[PDB]
Amino acid sequence: QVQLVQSGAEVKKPGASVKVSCKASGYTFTGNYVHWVRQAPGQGLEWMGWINPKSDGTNYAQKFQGRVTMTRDTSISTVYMELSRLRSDDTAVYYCARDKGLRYFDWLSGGMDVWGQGTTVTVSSASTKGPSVFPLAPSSKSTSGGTAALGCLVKDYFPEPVTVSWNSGALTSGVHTFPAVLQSSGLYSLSSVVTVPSSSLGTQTYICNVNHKPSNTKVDKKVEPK
Amino acid sequence: ALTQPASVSGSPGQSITISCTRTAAAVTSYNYVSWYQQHPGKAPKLLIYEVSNRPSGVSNRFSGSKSGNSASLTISGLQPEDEADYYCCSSTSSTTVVFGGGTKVTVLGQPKANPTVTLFPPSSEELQANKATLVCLISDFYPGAVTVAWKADSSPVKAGVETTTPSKQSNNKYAASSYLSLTPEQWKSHRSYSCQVTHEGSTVEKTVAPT
Repeated sequence: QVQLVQSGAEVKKPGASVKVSCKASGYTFTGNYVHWVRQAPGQGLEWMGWINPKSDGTNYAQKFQGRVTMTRDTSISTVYMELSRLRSDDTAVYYCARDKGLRYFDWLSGGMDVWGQGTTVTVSSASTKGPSVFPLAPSSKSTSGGTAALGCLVKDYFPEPVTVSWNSGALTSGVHTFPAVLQSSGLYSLSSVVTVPSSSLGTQTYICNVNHKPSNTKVDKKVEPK
Repeated sequence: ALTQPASVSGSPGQSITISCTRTAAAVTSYNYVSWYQQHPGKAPKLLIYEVSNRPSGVSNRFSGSKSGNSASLTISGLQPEDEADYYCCSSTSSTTVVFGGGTKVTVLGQPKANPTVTLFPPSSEELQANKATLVCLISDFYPGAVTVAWKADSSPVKAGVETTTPSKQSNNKYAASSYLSLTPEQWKSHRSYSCQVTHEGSTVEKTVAPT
């Protein structure tokens, strides 16, 4: 299975540079062009450029010429995009995406078949702050129709994103992680709630696994009735 | 620069078309067109390549065409899961790529859905940290607009409130959250607090209490 796996999210100060990596697996690296495509919050896709790992050739969008480079390390099947002199409006999710190749020419097509998971880059002078995590216990007040709602509050972090899994990813049914609020303080908070059978509460444990990669911090919290 | 309409809509079972057009204040030889579908919170998915071809596993309800300086995607038999953003993309003779601005597809006719409201009081651990947050989670509503009002006992409280925009859920309904910040003293000094959600002229209100 062809896959692209990117490096983690981070905040960078205005004027700094960011270098995002994209590791390819499941195919021979040199057989396909790889593009970088970014998406600012709530906006559309924007092509940045491509690299051909076989030849080391590249092309870049006019907007970024002189400020971006793309490179590759074949020994570790990895491509990189480095964007310098960062602007606030460089804040975006950066994707790498493989070109499927034209059917009838050994050449790029702009048809991008396999996408990395994205890297959220926030350009801000504000410093990284990891979240505090608190349990949101089930109760008769969060119970209705045979199900109970329980969750985790992920409080006062910066920048986005945070991920939340439940029971190390084994539990996905009835999980709803809500988009974060950007508070007046400039910090984010979010909540993740899992809705489960009320009859399960006496025999099933529930643990939320919170990851804030920008601060390289993960917190697991048990959520039990109080 | 490739222009797409911001929004296109149709009723279930109908066909709709999304355009992708060169602005003509330019001059660039566009060649191979591809189309992408992007659902909220997910990476784009290739639906069409080389103008008209579908990757394996892509529904035959999607078809692609091109004429001169415009290309189009037609979605037939419109289904609820087709609500998403769609992007065209074209390579050029210069080996650059250009995306269109994106189009959001709406499936008309979806019925009103009342919000589910879940209100959590402050956790023991947060109170031990000398803070208190009430968490009001609002889900499964349609159409996607609510307003939120908080009460201490029966009195409105406007300070310390942070409320999100509505967000599109994977089931095509909408979600939002609202947070009320209190001191432990405030939380304990009242008989209860309430989160009142107004949706399409009707309210759902939940109450929690320290006692």
